[PDB]
Amino acid sequence: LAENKRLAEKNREALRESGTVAVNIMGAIGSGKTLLIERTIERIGNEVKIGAMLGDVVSKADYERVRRFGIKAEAISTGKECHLDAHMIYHRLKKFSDCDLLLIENVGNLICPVDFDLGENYRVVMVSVTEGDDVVEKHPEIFRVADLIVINKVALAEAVGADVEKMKADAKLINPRAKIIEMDLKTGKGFEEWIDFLRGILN
Amino acid sequence: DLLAENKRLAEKNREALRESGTVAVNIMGAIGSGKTLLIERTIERIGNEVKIGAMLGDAEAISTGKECHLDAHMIYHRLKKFSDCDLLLIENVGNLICPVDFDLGENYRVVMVSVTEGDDVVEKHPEIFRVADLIVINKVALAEAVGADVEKMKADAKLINPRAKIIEMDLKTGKGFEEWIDFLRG
Ligand SMILES: [Cl-]
Repeated sequence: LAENKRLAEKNREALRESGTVAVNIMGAIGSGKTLLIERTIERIGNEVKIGAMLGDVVSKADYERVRRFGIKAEAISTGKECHLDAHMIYHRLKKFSDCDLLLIENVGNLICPVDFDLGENYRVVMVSVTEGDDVVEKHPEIFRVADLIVINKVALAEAVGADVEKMKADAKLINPRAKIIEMDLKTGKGFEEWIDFLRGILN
Repeated sequence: DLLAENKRLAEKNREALRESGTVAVNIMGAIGSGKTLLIERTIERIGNEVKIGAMLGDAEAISTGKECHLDAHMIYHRLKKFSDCDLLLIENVGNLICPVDFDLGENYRVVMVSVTEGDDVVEKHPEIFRVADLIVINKVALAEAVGADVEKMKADAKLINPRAKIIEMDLKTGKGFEEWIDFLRG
């Protein structure tokens, strides 16, 4: 962790020098990190210069979709690690020095990323209701580090037997300071709130 | 899933171990929990009655490379060397988080925690303490001199992991070090 902390500080300073705001977006595979990133690019990509670093394996169609908006994007090679670390992006940040907002998609995992500072400005932790409504209480460590917690695909809550209000309450008990958004991209629920949070951090 | 390959090598590991009669122990705990010391004093005690192989994530050292945990693949390469061992003692990285997801193919899981890590270390790390078969609270004799509520640690562990066995241990006094043997023995 010592070498990570060192590179993490360098990533943070470099991000400060360029005025780029970086968001470490964590969550299990299927939590919907990629779609949220695309939808974001689609909504404010014209007003705001966005970079994307994708640390989950992304399909070809999704790579086309993100790159289609002329947005700078790239797969992060994570090799054998169950999480990103400051070293993985240390040499990549320069290519993104011209972005106002750098969206960093972490590995699909709710455990390993806890202890790794990437040098980011904000941490988001995404969870889908399809993961079970005890997923927050099962993973206190990761939910504690979040500045914003996204409970996702809520319009499927009933269908899957998941209790959204319990997920919200467990999140708040574990992390009293974090903003919490209940989100369903299909129905647009929570999206404006998400965008508003991004505008807040860029201004 | 992303652990698909780890699961594959874990089964393969779980086979080689069984067919060789070798029993493996995943030993987890913080960077100072005292895993190395327990292993030494384990070999010093019953290292004459049974053959003990040792792999250090922190007898041979395992290079974890860029990872924060051991994975089944690191074990798999070196398993042949220990096919003629009664007991295999695997010392995982000094880390209470990463090792949670990673089956190594082992028979038993132990998590060691020093009282010098705080009396809420247990409650802060439910995920790992939940996979333990045995939990070792170590250096207990320093609990008072450091202001750590040992009874709290236990309650937290029992809440999170009822079926797990718990031992209070201090090697400066060989406290609990004997029931640790009673455990291995079985
Ligand atoms: Cl790793």
